[PDB]
Amino acid sequence: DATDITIYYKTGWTHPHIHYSLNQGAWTTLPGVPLTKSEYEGYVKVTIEAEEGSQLRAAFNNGSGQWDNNQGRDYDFSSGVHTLADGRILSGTPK
Ligand SMILES: OC[C@H]1O[C@H](O[C@H]2[C@H](O)[C@@H](O)[C@@H](O[C@H]3[C@H](O)[C@@H](O)[C@@H](O[C@H]4[C@H](O)[C@@H](O)[C@@H](O)O[C@@H]4CO)O[C@@H]3CO)O[C@@H]2CO)[C@H](O)[C@@H](O)[C@@H]1O
Ligand SMILES: OC[C@H]1O[C@H](O[C@H]2[C@H](O)[C@@H](O)[C@@H](O[C@H]3[C@H](O)[C@@H](O)[C@@H](O[C@H]4[C@H](O)[C@@H](O)[C@@H](O)O[C@@H]4CO)O[C@@H]3CO)O[C@@H]2CO)[C@H](O)[C@@H](O)[C@@H]1O
Ligand SMILES: OC[C@H]1O[C@H](O[C@H]2[C@H](O)[C@@H](O)[C@@H](O[C@H]3[C@H](O)[C@@H](O)[C@@H](O)O[C@@H]3CO)O[C@@H]2CO)[C@H](O)[C@@H](O)[C@@H]1O
Repeated sequence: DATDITIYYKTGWTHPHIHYSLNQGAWTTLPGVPLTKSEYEGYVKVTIEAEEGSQLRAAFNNGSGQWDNNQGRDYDFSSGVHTLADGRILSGTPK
């Protein structure tokens, strides 16, 4: 069973960050943790260390105060691998 929370994110932002609360804990210090270039063009990625059965709530930003926050609701990610593209989350890698 999956542990870490791994996220692929479709963006053209050069300095994308993920700001998050893991398992309802503290929010990261703004602007959060950078995502890194992925193996897929147009996607960056990050793996957030977590235990089995974890979930985090997240808002993305461009490292200079522009946001992607799911209509103000934030995005929910669970343990395992998911891809966020254009506001929609699916399991696994870029389609
Ligand atoms: O590469 C082809 C495309 O390149 C350009 O798109 C870029 C944008 O310039 C970037 O700003 C960024 O897009 C941001 C977007 O600016 C931001 O609002 C946000 O959009 C989300 C939205 O929050 C969400 O609720 C849902 O509607 O999906 C949106 C994305 O569709 O997040 C974006 C991602 O960080 O990155 C895109 C490339 O991914 C150019 O403008 C496009 O016309 C061109 O096709
Ligand atoms: O604490 C000792 C440090 O003092 C000096 O750093 C100062 C800067 O000179 C100030 O400008 C400011 O820095 C801001 C910065 O202006 C701002 O752009 C932002 O930078 C972020 C960025 O948004 C984010 O996307 C990511 O890239 O990280 C960047 C760095 O965090 O935020 C800065 C504050 O975090 O304040 C700092 C001190 O806090 C001196 O230059 C440093 O060498 C020294 O360590
Ligand atoms: O809700 C309106 C509120 O928005 C602004 O507050 C933001 C902070 O300025 C910002 O730092 C961030 O706070 C988080 C910290 O970064 C993190 O270290 C930690 O302590 O969790 C914080 C959130 O719980 O986000 C808040 C909320 O957007 C603005 O400054 C406020 O005046 C305003 O009331």
